[PDB]
Amino acid sequence: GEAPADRLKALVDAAVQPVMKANDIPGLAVAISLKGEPHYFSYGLASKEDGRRVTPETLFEIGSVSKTFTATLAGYALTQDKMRLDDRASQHWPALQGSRFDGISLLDLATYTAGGLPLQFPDSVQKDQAQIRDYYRQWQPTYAPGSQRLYSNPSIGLFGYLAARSLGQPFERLMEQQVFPALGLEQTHLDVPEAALAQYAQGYGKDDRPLRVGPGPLDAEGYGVKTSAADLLRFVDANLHPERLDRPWAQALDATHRGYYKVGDMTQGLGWEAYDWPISLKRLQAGNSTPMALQPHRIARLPAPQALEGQRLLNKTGSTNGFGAYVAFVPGRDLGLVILANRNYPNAERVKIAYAILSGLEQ
Ligand SMILES: *[B]([O])([O])C1=[C][C]=[C][C]=[C]1
Ligand SMILES: [Cl-]
Repeated sequence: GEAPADRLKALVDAAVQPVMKANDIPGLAVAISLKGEPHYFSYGLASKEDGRRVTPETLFEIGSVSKTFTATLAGYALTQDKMRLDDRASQHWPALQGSRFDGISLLDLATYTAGGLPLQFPDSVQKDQAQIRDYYRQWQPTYAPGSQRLYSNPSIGLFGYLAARSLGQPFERLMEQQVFPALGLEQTHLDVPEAALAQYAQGYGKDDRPLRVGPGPLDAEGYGVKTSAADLLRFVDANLHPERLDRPWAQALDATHRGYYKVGDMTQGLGWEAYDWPISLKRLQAGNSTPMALQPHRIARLPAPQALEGQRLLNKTGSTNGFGAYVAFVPGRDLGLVILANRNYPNAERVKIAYAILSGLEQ
């Protein structure tokens, strides 16, 4: 019958439409993986000025969802024995020898516990190798490495940069030429080709100022991916079924499904952040709140890394000045969701859409 497809469209429309109106989101793409099948729902405008509609092939900036791609490259380096999580950061970049990175692990960098690396590089650090080098050489922890989580682009950015160094190649080249092809992603870019530019949505900020992300230090590692809802769902499906990939890449994905500590209801992996499932909407919002993102939190370290599988929801938010993304999946239910928008609208609202959909797929 037409009942199941009708029900799914009604569910997704009911979740998305009010949130788009309430947050003045010009365009939004949803992709859902359910029972081994993909479903796409596209809303609104990729560009208001030229009237181009969003489709499942529209490219959006995913911001910090890129950190899960970075984590996957690191997982490849780890499981190929090029680095270990307990390595000191300065073991992988001679410029860092003699700095405080002699006493900071790769795990600390990956999971934001290096001791207070800030949310963003300061504005004094441009996209320039020497400036980035000098920034890390001079940086000193505010508190002991391993003790407090402070969500940070320079932290996990350095993790990605060092993973690339451990592999002997630039980060951007490894992602383009090795990671994206291994994952079957042909509509996923760090640097959008001219031939794909017509698919790149406009981002919108205050007064509908147009915002596509400009260059910044460790942008590729931290926030550089532009992808479609369909390709990002392919990446979620790879995460749901790592065993379907060639074994080196299966292991790389599995490395991103291991939790190291808890803060509140959240268990922190490499890139992915996990919750028990079911959990209340308010708690999932709180785990993705502004205080969680902006304030230091003492961690509760696990005695052994925990498998992020089964009755859990793995997620990641991502933002740029013009865009707001959210991805979530439930390993033990073979359920995946991507929500890509061309306004940076609050995480609470992204989670509201997702929760309504995921809860309605449960019921
Ligand atoms: B991410 O979208 O959460 C992000 C964090 C810091 C700097 C850039 C991106
Ligand atoms: Cl930054």
